[PDB]
Amino acid sequence: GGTVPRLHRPSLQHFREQFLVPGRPVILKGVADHWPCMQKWSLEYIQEIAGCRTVPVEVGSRYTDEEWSQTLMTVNEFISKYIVNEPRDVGYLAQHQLFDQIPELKQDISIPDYCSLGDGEEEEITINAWFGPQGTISPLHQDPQQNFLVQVMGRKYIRLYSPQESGALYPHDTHLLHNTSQVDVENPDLEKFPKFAKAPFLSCILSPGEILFIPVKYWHYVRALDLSFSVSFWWS
Ligand SMILES: CNC(=N)NCCC[C@H](N)C(=O)O
Ligand SMILES: [Zn+2]
Repeated sequence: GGTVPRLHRPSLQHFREQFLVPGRPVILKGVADHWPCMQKWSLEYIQEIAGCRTVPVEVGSRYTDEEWSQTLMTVNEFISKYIVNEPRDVGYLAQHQLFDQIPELKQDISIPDYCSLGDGEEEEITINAWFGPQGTISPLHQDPQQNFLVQVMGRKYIRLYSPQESGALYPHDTHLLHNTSQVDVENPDLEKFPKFAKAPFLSCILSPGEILFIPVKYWHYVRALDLSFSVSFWWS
């Protein structure tokens, strides 16, 4: 398919009518460009301010893997073990409300103005950290709210598939995993998942300073291309 459209600081109104109401993904430029975190977040800064804090870490290349597990460690431990010193295994600090834990970090980001278009309240917006090495994969899944994914460090390759295309995504039947596809997007078993081939999609390479809008229930897959650090805002 095609690329996600990029737009330089679209107005509330036009963001609302063109993307939010109809549920169309878009990359917003010029918005997160000047937030303090783009200039200062780096390994040394992360260690200095968060080094000693305990954090959940996912070990294993993909969360749908049989051998995937979850563990806890300090930030310094995570960086030395899964990022810096030739990691034996894949470690991802994922989906963690790090700003709740380290409130000094929260001044480096801002809640995007477009969040105010939803009929929910500011403080109920969930802000998650996503930090890991090159090569981390988040398998094809859907979320229950709107999402603003801001890229601070590195790049990410992302594939988006519409919620209307769900039939072709072969979601798990378990209930726990109903929001996760059974397909490995980048090397799909087309003998087992033949409908996946036809399903149209959008893709992009999200880069630092860019905000991707992922509409509620829109399926998304993410693979970090470099040492990456993203911030997601879930809102309604
Ligand atoms: C949480 N595991 C993560 N590495 N995969 C990407 C995110 C999937 C998560 N289930 C979500 O709601 O976005
Ligand atoms: Zn997600």
